[PDB]
Parts: sequence; structure tokens; C-alpha cells
Amino acid sequence: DIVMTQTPLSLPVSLGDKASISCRSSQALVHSNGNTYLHWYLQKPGQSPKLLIYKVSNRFSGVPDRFSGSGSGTDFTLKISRVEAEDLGVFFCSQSTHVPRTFGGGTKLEIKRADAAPTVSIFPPSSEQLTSGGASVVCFLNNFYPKDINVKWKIDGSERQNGVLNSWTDQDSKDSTYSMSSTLTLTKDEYERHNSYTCEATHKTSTSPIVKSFNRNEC
Amino acid sequence: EVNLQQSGTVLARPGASVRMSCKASGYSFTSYWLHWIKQRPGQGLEWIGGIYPGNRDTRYTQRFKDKAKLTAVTSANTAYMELSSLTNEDSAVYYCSIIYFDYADFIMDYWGQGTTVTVSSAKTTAPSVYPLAPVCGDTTGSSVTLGCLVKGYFPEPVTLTWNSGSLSSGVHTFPAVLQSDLYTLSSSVTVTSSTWPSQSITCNVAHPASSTKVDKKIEPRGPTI
Amino acid sequence: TKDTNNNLC
Repeated sequence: DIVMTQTPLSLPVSLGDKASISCRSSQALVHSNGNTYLHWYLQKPGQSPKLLIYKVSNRFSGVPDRFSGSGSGTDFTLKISRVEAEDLGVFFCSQSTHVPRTFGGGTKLEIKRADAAPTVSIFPPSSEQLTSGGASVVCFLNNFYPKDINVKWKIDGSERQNGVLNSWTDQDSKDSTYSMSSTLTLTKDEYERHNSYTCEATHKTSTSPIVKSFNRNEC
Repeated sequence: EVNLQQSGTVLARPGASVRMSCKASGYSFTSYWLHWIKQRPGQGLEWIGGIYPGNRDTRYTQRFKDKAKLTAVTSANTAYMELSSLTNEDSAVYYCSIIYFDYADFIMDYWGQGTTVTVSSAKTTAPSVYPLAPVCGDTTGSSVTLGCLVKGYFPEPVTLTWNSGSLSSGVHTFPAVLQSDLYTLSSSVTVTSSTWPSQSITCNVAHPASSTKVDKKIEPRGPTI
Repeated sequence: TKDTNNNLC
């Protein structure tokens, strides 16, 4: 296999800025027929990789002019002259002049924007769930920025670290912000035995943690 | 033209052998090589092998040599990949790909949708869809935020939607997390306190792996009951 | 012709 090495592996850029990714191979990529088959793909999360530039500098159909390809022998470069929210994804460089066709590790382009404080929301167990014997409390921390956050489930004031499910959403192609849902699960029984349920998160935007809570069985 | 339709998600039991297909169209299926690629959830793409439909000649990397068998039905423009003696590692998403850069007015780089495999001895499980609503009339002002919890399901594919896809604004669906043989998805939608509850909001969930098609509805409520 | 990657050879 001919090894494709990309760098940088993570790429922080603001919108409007410029970016470059370098790709390099273990051996030359010039085919006996004289062509150099080195291409660059962009995989969005959940979708198959998509071609942007084939044979070092050729742009595929529809690809914006913002993308440029250059390189030779063993050293190649992809460039984004201007970065937009759409560019969000992982960029790969591939090789098809040798068998096997091989790919680089990838380069996640991470957008930078102004800060945004999360929007918290707490939801009490549902009647439908309680009947089953469980009580899942849910907290949504929406549209925040940056990605650095930590949530805290203080049941009756005590830090509950047990049965908490956190799931994050990738950066949004609209907001360039993130979201997450912290979900605490207790038994109907345990749920019954306490009055205060607090979801508080510490995020850059505020020196004082963002706190959200409800008193059981009250408005 | 040019499109590769691959077979849908497959659950397999360790040691078993799956078989997937990829139907091509828009180019001469008999004239080029078709590649099969594996993208283990951990990003990296890796080539498995390729097959020349025309004469049924194959090519495989040393690794997948005893783990894959390529085949094609030319009269049907359909190629088949079969992974044998499955394991945990065999869990990834497989694409079929067609590349060709030697004719300027006919550049081809197309991929299938991907055939996600899940190797597990685990048993299918319908989901538990619970609506999530704010107790009483406690609104931040301007907007309210409803939710929907989907839990205790396997395998991984789930189709959550809002008001049958008519609600695309203000929604967030979070990645399903696996908690001991069982998944859990959730999603939030944010509308103006003027719409809801005066205007219905429903959470449409489907788990085809067990033919579940639930339409939970977010009704207003009171102090935890 | 053509290679396993559909190149002229």
C-alpha cells in the first residue's frame, strides 16, 4: 500500500479565511501513462465521500472555484481560498495510480465563530414512561459555542454521576454551533423520593454556570 | 446518469456470512472495474477489492483475501459482495465505487449509499417513544421547546421526523447512544409559544428492523402527571 | 487495456 499522510489532522478556521491541507505519499504517484492520479474527496457526516478534485488540479462538476489543487511527484496540496459553512466535513486525499487505491486519514475542518451560550431545557419524566417503572429526566443544551461544556445533574442538590447519557451533534452547517442532550435515568421509586432536579452547565459564555431546574409535582 | 444502488442495512450474527449487492447504471457495467470499500465508523477508508464484470476477473487485498468474495450478474448490471466468518471488526459501512478519469467528457467518480452492517448476537427490540413536554405553562417567552425520546431499540437505523417532515426548523436530533445492547435517540424541536399547543406537533418515529411506525404526540401537561 | 483503477495501461 502506498501511504497517504495528511496534515493538519484538525483544522480551525473562521469563515472567510483561507485554508490548506497537505497530502504526501510513500511513493510517487505518476502513472506509467504519464498521468498523476491523486484526488481529494469531502465526506459530510452520514454521506459517502464526494469528489472535489481529480488528477491533482482538476475540479469535478459543480465544485466551487474556491477549491484549488496543486502538487507533484509525492507532495500535494488542497486549498480553500475562502471558507464557508458548507465546507464543513472531513477532507481526504486519495491515490488511484497504484493498486491498492488508498486514502489519507482525513482532515476535519472545524469552523470558528463568535461565542454563543447554550439554551437549556429540562423535561420531567413522562407519564407514559413512569407507568413502565422508569423516570428519564432530560436536558437539552441547544445552539451553544464553543464545543467546550459540562453539564451537572444535581438531584436534591447532590451531584448525580450515574445513569447520565450525553450525546452531541456535530457542528451545524447553519450556526457552526453545537448541541447536546444530557439524560439522567432513575427508577420511578428514586424519582419519587426527591423534590429538586437541576441541570446546570458550565460554559465559557458565563462565569456563573447556567442552571435549569424544576420542583417535582409543581409548576 | 450513473448511480449505484446498494442493499440496505444488515444485521448478522458472528461467524455468519452476509451478502450485499450494488446495482449500477449509466455506464458500461462490463467495461470497467468496480471497487468495494469499507469505512469502519472510525473515519478511515480502506479498499477491499474490485471486479471486472465483463470477464468476472477479480482483485483483493491480502487482508480481505479470505474474508470477501466478489461476484457480478452482467445481465442484471449487479455486483455482489459477501463477507464470510463475520466478527466485530467486520462492522463498518461498505460502499461500491466506480472511478474513471481517462476521458475528459466522461469523468466518473460515484459511490453507492453504503450498506451498514452490524455484527451482533443481540436481539432486535422495538423502541419506546415518549413525548417530552414542559409541565404547565412555563414558557421562556417567544419560544417553547418540545422533545421526543426514543429508547431501548436495536439495530441502529431509526427514522425520526417532525410533523411528517413539515417541521424542519428548530429541530435537533442527537446521535443514538448504545447502552448495553440497546440504543437511545432523542430529538428536540423549537417553535413559538404561539403555535403550540394551539397547533399540533407530532413526533413520527419508525424502526423498520421490527416494522414499528409510531406517531407520538406532544400534548401539554401538568405537574408530573 | 486498463488497470484495476481503470487507467490506460
